[PDB]
Amino acid sequence: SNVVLIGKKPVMNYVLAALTLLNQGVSEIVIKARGRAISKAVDTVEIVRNRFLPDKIEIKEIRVGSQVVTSQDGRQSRVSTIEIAIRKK
Amino acid sequence: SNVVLIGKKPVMNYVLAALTLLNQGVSEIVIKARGRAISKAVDTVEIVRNRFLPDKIEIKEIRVGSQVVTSQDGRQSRVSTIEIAIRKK
Repeated sequence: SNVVLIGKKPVMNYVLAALTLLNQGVSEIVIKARGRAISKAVDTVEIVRNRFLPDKIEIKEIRVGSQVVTSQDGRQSRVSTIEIAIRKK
Repeated sequence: SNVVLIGKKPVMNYVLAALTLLNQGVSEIVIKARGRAISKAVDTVEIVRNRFLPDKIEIKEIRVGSQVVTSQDGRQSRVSTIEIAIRKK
């Protein structure tokens, strides 16, 4: 895969999922998140490139967007999204 | 100035601050935010470029980072940051 979707789980979960990938051959991953989890998506990247692989990781690209979603009622609503692709420097 | 710092105020405040700038000669602004407000910084940009100036605005650049801050105790702590620069297409 190589995609880490930020969910409702505590940050450490994702920085671990993230490190596991990298420190395992994978040279590039993509942190994806939407809604309020967007905050956590950046937190995940900073923690990764900061207290775990400082100087060995670079942000290759960052995309922000909106995605229409269908709620339980069947009603449409949109949420913001972020995509942070990073790779071993 | 041309910088819109996302604070604790409701989104509309910032999308208005943002539109006011643009729809007023300013062709490029920078949405800055840190911490949990990062979510709202994207929400602000999407709402702006979506239900207000669709097709007339483009993301010129997005930077994510960390910033060490000094708390009340005088203790140091860092928070994630985001910088979304956008300009009239």
